[PDB]
Amino acid sequence: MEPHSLRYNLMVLSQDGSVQSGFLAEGHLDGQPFLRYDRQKRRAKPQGQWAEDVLGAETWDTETEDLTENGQDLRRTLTHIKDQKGGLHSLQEIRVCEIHEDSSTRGSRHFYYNGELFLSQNLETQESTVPQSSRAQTLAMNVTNFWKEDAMKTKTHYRAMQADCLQKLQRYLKSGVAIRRTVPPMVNVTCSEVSEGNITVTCRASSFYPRNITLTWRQDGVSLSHNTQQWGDVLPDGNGTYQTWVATRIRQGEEQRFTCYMEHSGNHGTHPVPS
Repeated sequence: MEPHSLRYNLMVLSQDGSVQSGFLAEGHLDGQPFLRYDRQKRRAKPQGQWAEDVLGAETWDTETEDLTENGQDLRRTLTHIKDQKGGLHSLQEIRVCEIHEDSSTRGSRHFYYNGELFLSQNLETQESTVPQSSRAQTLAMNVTNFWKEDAMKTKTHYRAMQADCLQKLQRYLKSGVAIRRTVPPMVNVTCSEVSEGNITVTCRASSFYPRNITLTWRQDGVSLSHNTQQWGDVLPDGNGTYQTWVATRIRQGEEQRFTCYMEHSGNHGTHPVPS
């Protein structure tokens, strides 16, 4: 429905015509922050005891080594992007990892210069996408030429980049840093619009995380034709969790035949119509 992802936000800058040392960086897992680089103490640190109490130094050592390498390359591309130039200059790289359900993966790398995109790389196919802008094409052409020669891009060491956060993504999911935020949905079935030989039944799942959920009514066991029911967007219900519902109209007296089948986070549950 929505896959697992590992995102990093890297940034280098220069405030007076001199690229500042180090860099800035953020790591988010499935939408949530877990890493934050300390430019001064030169360490990758957790963004909470949550990440602090689950991840060990082995992880922070690795992320610190990796990100630092990242920072050198970025600072080097920036030096090049200006020729001397002066004043403010900024270069950010958003890199993302994705694992879907079919186990197919995705991976991208986006580069912004002074607040504007100018290059995107699909790490799974290695094709790049430059915005159809003049200034953005000049940039892309320079930065890419510069990468192939005196090569701090190097081959498909990019294909390794993809396998790298992917391995980390899998590792972090395994460590559980993301599963602790799991909240099984509160189920609640309601009978409404009681009327002319009819009565509506509504299955409401609320206060649950993550967002991926499946809900459907069943007549004696079979899923109702996708139409004969009405679903609601998966709206943010409350305080970080989500909510949604499905409904369908039935004939008064045959409540026993209907059940609401739900699936959330690998957990399948069955809910009957109220008495």
